[PDB]
Amino acid sequence: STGSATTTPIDSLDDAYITPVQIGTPAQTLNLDFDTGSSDLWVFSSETTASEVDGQTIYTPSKSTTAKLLSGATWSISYGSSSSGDVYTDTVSVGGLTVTGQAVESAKKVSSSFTEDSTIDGLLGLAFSTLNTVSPTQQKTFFDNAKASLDSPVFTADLGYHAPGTYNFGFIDTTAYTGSITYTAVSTKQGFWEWTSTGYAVGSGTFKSTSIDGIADTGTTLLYLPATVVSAYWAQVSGAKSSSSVGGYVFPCSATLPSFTFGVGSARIVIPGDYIDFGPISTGSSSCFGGIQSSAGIGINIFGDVALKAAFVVFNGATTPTLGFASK
Ligand SMILES: N=C(N)c1ccc(C(F)(F)F)cc1
Repeated sequence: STGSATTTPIDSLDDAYITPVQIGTPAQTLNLDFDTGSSDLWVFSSETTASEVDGQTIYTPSKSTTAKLLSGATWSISYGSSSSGDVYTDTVSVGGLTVTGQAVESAKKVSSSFTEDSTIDGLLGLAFSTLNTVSPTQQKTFFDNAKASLDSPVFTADLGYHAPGTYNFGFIDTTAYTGSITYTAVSTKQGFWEWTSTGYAVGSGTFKSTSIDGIADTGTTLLYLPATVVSAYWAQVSGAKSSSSVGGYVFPCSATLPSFTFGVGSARIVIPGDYIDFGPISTGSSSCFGGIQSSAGIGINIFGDVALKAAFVVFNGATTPTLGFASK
């Protein structure tokens, strides 16, 4: 089997992407944030504290003939945002690919940032199932459940810049990228799609060969890299500075940003400068927020949407997982 679904930015900055997901019988379609950095499929629901729902579409398990309470199971996750609740199993379909008996984690509580974002009805985790938070019986991700049935045990992320893109399951669309896909090793020890970039360049500058361990994370907006790398980038933008009050690098909105290149083995992925602009820090400001930020304090580097959207990315879930990157 295969599936293919379009993923759409939630706003004009590409702060996140939503993908329609069919849950239950008859189908209830919710728009979920596909997150390769976590492993829970959770939804706003009829059980969510009423004051914490503001415009989201909810899953109502009592209206699904295939829903079954997973007795005794609870979940709780943090991302400063958080959510928690209980668990059903139900039929879940993404882009024509159906999994029966998928754990659908129903939110009883969500933090303010979720409530405040009307466009995201929940999360669909695509990291390794070892990170799943359901207790006392850990549950599998949608991909883990589907894998055996897929034509090939892979999914791909093809995120758009200020435009829709695609998540495919079970096949690689050879028309969706240019050149070849370069594959690179993955460590699953922390539960993430963790890999090592071979270095970087800023603008038209020379490539610096240096190992940068990090995660391929569709659920993080920005590109978080070591302070040395990030300083080298922003030093090429007149007037850019790190602002403790704002919480990262800002730059004059009048700037033209340089590109940023990262290495995948001997291959190179170029992030255009425009992708690194996250717009005014507050409405009407001439100070703009940067899309490349320091990972110092996080504990891990994060190749979030800013980086991933510049590539066609293969999440290869074969017995020894790997990641593939192509230009597009
Ligand atoms: N995409 C996510 N859900 C996510 C959240 C937190 C981290 C960490 F704290 F480890 F940095 C990494 C990834």
